[PDB]
Amino acid sequence: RKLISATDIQYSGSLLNSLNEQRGHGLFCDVTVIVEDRKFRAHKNILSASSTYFHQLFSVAGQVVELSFIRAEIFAEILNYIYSSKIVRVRSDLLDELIKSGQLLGVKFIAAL
Repeated sequence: RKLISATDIQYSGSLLNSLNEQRGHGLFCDVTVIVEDRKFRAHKNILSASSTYFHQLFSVAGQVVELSFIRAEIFAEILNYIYSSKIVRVRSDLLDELIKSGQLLGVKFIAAL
């Protein structure tokens, strides 16, 4: 007779922090993204969910992907967003580059800054 519903407002945040902690260790990371002279380990499921570019890319098999036209430190910030919902203390002189990286990768919130 009785139907029960409940919503955990803390969940999606805790989950993202845990996913970011994993990423720091490379745990469960199933792709490496090479950007200039840097390699970033990440999770395909998260990248696919959050980037229209990666969503397209990860329909093809492959464990290493290479990005052109984005500087490593800018990609580092895009990934920090993907793994947190936030951009934190970005120099204003980098913002145009960050926006452009969001545009290229199809990360809507970043492209809209």
